[PDB]
Amino acid sequence: AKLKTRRGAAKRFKATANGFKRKQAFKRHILTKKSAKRIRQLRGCVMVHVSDVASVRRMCPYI
Amino acid sequence: TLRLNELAPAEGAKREHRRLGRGIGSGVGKTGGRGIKGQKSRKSGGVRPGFEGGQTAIYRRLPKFGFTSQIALKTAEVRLSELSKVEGDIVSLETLKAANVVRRDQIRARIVLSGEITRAFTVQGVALTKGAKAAIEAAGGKVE
Amino acid sequence: ARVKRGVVAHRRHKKILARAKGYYGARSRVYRVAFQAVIKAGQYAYRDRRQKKRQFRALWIARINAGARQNGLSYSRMIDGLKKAQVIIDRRVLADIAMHDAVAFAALAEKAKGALA
Amino acid sequence: MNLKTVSGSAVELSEVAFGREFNEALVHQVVTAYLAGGRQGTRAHKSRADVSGGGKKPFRQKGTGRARAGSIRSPIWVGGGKTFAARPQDWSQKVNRKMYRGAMQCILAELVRQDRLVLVEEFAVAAPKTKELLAKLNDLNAARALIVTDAVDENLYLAARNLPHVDVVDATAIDPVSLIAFDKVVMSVAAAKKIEVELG
RNA sequence: CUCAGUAGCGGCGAGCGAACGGGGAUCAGCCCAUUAAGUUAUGUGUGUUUUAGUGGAACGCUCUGGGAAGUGCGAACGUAGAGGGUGAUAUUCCCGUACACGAAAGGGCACACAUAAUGAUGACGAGUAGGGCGAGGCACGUGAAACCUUGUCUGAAUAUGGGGGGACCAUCCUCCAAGGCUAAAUACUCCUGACUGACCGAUAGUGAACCAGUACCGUGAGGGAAAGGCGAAAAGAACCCCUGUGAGGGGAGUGAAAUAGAUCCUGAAACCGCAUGCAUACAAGCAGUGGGAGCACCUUCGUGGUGUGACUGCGUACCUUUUGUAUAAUGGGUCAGCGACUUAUAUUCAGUAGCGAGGUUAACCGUAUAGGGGAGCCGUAGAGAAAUCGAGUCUUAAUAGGGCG
RNA sequence: CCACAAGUCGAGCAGGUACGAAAGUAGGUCUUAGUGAUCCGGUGGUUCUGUAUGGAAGGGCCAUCGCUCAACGGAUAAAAG
Repeated sequence: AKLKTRRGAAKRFKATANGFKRKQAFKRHILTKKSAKRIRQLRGCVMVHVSDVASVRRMCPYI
Repeated sequence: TLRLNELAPAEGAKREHRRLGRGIGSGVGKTGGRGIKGQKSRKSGGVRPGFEGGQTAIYRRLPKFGFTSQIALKTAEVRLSELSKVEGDIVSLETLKAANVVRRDQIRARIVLSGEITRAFTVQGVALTKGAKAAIEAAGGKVE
Repeated sequence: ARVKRGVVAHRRHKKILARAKGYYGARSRVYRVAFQAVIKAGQYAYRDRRQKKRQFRALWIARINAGARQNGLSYSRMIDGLKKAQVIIDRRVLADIAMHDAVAFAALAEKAKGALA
Repeated sequence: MNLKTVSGSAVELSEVAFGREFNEALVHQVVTAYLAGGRQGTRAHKSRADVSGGGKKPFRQKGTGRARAGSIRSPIWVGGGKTFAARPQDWSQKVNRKMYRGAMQCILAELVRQDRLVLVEEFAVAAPKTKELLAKLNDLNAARALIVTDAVDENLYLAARNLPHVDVVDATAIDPVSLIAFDKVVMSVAAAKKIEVELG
């Protein structure tokens, strides 16, 4: 049978030229107590760590 | 020479497959490379990919983001150097589909500056970047 | 392609049993017991190829000691005297001469004690 | 190249079809693919599920002093199922079009430079007679041979049917194993031209 | 076959999973009361096929041998050198094979006519479409949930009309429900004929090669075995002797062979006897190993070979599981036979071969491993959630800075 | 600093401010505890998308709200002998 994508991982990751990009955690709620620096530095996308790239490749084989 | 018993494959083309559990001298006897006991030594022993022993996984402790656009599935991208496969001088969506650089179900295309062209082309109804238009005009074509 | 094992298996077992010739009881009749016996024999042979050299050197030293004490020296003093006199005849030949030629051994002892003096 | 028929007539053949260098690995791959594609692959065995009976546990799990068992058709037991039962298989491989054509070109060039290909202007038989065909091959000194012609005349086919080590094929039916197995290949000029157009 | 494991669904978990479009196989439409295409029976005609069969080529000598088809020397047929048998291995010994002929009588199929009958209670579709409540189906779990079915309660308009285009409204596009019939391309094998196998060869292959769903077990449903081989030909041992007119054997005879003599080809191992050579009744233990006298036979007379081994140094089996086992921790009475990393699909990496900024076809067609088939897939460009731009793009008031390229 | 997910310090640049005559100081409090991922929903904004088309519903992005999930990397919305 064809390999099946893990759709949760597909919804959480996207592919770049040499890796995968992802969003950052701790920005959904409980935001008042956090300082402005954390608020603005937890915004945007970062890269998937090389320790997790292999697992991401196993879970999402077509992206 | 040239007989059914005088033909050979190239060196390194074929290898013997590995056979487990066939004695001490083979080096993979007894356990067959699986180690001693535990879940991974059993039949069908590996755990599901993405399982990390119980803690919240990498794809579940991170948030979802984005939405999928439907028009992106029908937008097609064409390299400038692929215009060489076009037969004739007119470059259009139908002609690119006939030349097999665009899938038949796409409804529009864009030309990017990637390679080089030599012939003079006429473009009708295909989007061009600023570099690609300059390249086309330098080669000797016109737009629309 | 179905493969039968009889001929090759019989050949292997027969070779082991042939190497087990002469042993007592089931050790020369029963394949399992015979197979265990052959490996142990190989291990013993490997160890005894080293033990043999020590045993024969001990025998030579004992015979040289007897000859030296017949000629009025001890083994250690005779060896030291020969080393000082620069004779490089080894213990195997020395023991052979001690066994089979008393006069020559007496001459060697005279040389050794002359060098010791 | 120029080639010379048995009568000394000169024929022109391009380097593409009859002049390539010999690539032994390519030829071996194509020949092995043909031999594997010739297989039938019809067989089967019975696993522990397919063998008759065996549904009930032979005896209770504990207390009897025997080794525990679940069925009398276990692959450990005599009469039980086979551990990994076979099924019918397909043994055909894929061969690239260009790789196949290149292998045929190499085979033809090797035959030419080994002097096993004999070019003849015309090869026809008057009547379906094995003796007549045998004499015609003997005069050419091609007793063991594969005969390639532009078209397969019924008289020639009937004459060749009973001859050992002699077979006749059309120009568009040559195969690499046949080109190699026979001692010589006797080819007509028209067939050579068609194989030239096909480039092996 | 692709699109595509994409769009989506989902304690947004595990998992489930389309369609549009494109490429093929096959192609076909006809009617609602005077009523069609089509289908089914019956008879006739024509064609084919089938149920027995007939003819069917060509070899001698010599050597070995129980026996020739085998050695050596020469010859013949071939639209027949497929296969089987004959005392060992046959195109020319037999049955056959290629090929050419053949049917009183019966059967199948095809096409065409005649008669039936069906299609065909049905004439443009009302308790219907739609709606409220509860469920089910759709890739779609109540969700923004369209569309289909209906258990319960209701309920239109009827061509200036009505359904759909994924909540809903308007505009456009498209179709006409509440009446019917219809071949091919598709699915399967209790069975029949022919042919085939890098399928098995008596613990294998069907449970069953043999008087097998039998013996046997069970109240019953049900469960379920073991067991093939004399010899080319019985020529299967007349007759004599021991013995109980027994069993069994010894002669004679047959046979190439009887240690091929009846549960009879070959006849391994565990296990059990008889015979010869050496050692062994004052000596303590995984039974061997390194030395080593004597004896017996052979002998090229030896610094040789075979068998045995007085005396002596060292030396607590194997497997598994463990920090660690002689362990008094596990497993094995012994032998022989069987017994465990496979197969299909998808994907990634490494070798190797072809082509190379290109590479490659899938289904399918094809008297078919060829040749056609370019739909599709991978590579050739990124950035961004996206619209959008594009060797750049995103963020920003910023051309600053910074992130991915 | 660190397996990951996270955490900590920061000169300097642009805009708008406050206090000083000025050079200047200020991106919370001497510092190290006062905390909770993802999913699902709510509220404000938006030059994003919008299943024929124009809207809309729904979704996205930015900001923010609802945990003694305290067995505090949190198996279910929901569980004793």
